[PDB]
Amino acid sequence: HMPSFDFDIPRRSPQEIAKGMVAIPGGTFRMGGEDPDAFPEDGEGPVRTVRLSPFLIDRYAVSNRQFAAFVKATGYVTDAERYGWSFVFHAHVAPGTPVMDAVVPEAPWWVAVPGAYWKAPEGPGSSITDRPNHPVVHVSWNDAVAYATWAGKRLPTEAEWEMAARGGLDQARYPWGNELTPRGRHRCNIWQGTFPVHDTGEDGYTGTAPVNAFAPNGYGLYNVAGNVWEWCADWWSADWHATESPATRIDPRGPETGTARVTKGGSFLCHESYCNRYRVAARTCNTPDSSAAHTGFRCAADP
Amino acid sequence: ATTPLCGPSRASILSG
Ligand SMILES: *[C@@H](O)c1ccccc1N
Ligand SMILES: [Ag+]
Ligand SMILES: [Ca+2]
Ligand SMILES: [Ca+2]
Ligand SMILES: [Cl-]
Repeated sequence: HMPSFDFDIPRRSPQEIAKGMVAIPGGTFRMGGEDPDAFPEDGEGPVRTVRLSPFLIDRYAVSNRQFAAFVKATGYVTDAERYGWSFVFHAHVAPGTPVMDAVVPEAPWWVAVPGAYWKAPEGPGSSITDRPNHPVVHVSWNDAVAYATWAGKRLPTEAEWEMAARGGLDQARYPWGNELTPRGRHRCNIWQGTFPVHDTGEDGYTGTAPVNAFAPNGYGLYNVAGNVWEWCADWWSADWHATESPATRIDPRGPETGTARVTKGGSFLCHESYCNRYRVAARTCNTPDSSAAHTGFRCAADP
Repeated sequence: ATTPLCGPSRASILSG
């Protein structure tokens, strides 16, 4: 990918770049999933051994406070601001807020809201004054790449994201193990209740949670499962990674062309009865200028 | 009925 920016890239030292990041050593892991209930179109399989070079990855998704500093330093205008609207979950749109008649096919719970963007996540009249440490949302893939490049970083590949999110466990269902609420404790922010009609908030949150909520995984990463979907570098496909080759098994970058970029990790909206996509092997995509109230990102870096 | 949707795209709402 060859992005274009209207800000210069500042000089930063290795020590500055690595703050808040964990060093993932080079090695192999078992990527992918073989859950019999996975949707075939998602291409969770095959399970395969992948070798990665050492890399750094953020412990936390990028926060509102951090994105605000980027915007203050650069004047960056996000895709949602340029388009003038973004997607908000229906239950979070205050009555009377102007909304578009737009229809996401098959997903009527998504509302296109004029004026919804990272600083006003539910549209005009909303703010992030009480959410400085929540993940920034309404950021597109382009916005994420712009932030990451300004920060001296990049987006993780899907394989880097998944190795870090798995946290040293071999083929577990979730970042922490195989049980969703071990010891009766919520470990991530997803939906409870009856999707899309009623979220009970059993895990404490019916929207985003702070980026440091819940226990970390074994590598010290927080909210890799749930909270917000996270952009990765790769173009999406369901089958590029079914090939067994060095390109798909050593530092794999995904297909060279595509239409949508990969997102990992699930969000506060995911639920077993609908998508079941908060398992660590799960994956979906979105087009790169798209934005939504449940999608953000974390950065990676070469040491 | 079809694959569940978690990523709502700007392109998806264009239809005439
Ligand atoms: C249709 O196939 C459908 C609808 C809602 C949730 C799951 C699935 N598979
Ligand atoms: Ag989901
Ligand atoms: Ca929740
Ligand atoms: Ca996540
Ligand atoms: Cl906060």
